[PDB]
Amino acid sequence: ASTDYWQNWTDGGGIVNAVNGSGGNYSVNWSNTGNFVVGKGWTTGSPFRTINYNAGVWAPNGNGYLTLYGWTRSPLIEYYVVDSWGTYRPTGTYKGTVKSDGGTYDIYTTTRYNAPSIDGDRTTFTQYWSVRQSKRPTGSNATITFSNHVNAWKSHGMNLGSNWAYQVMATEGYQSSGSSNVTVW
Repeated sequence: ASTDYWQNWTDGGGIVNAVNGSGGNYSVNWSNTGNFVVGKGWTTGSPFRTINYNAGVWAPNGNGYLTLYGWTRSPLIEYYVVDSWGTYRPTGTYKGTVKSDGGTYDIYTTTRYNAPSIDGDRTTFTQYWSVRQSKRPTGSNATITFSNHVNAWKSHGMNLGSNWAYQVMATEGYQSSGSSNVTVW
């Protein structure tokens, strides 16, 4: 599928050189950062979307995530399907596991409180996570069948909102440097 959304946000720390390339492709080179999130995808997310990607380069030096990323409202939820990472594998309140797309993922929730979100500088919300149990191979075509995550989350009582914001295949980092190159469809 064609992508129609470009995500490029930083808290102002370090230097993030995020380039919105042709088609579904983008690249990121970053250094000495705070927190930042970059990615390509869709303006309106869906719990039925299959996200395809090929990360030709996935070279975090320190803490970075290669992850599906998006939000809902009603209620406000930030969510992740983390396929790979750098030195830090994200975890939180442990819920259970789900199998999808040849991997096994642990399911977590975490709470942000007086934190920045799509709703403002100081807001409260839950984050929903699927985090692969081992770093996914990169450089070949990969699929995230998002519905399998949505359904597993629902079984553990984690309900997404009915108002869908953007939905992207993202590079996130925190206090790190690195590079990535990812094509999304």
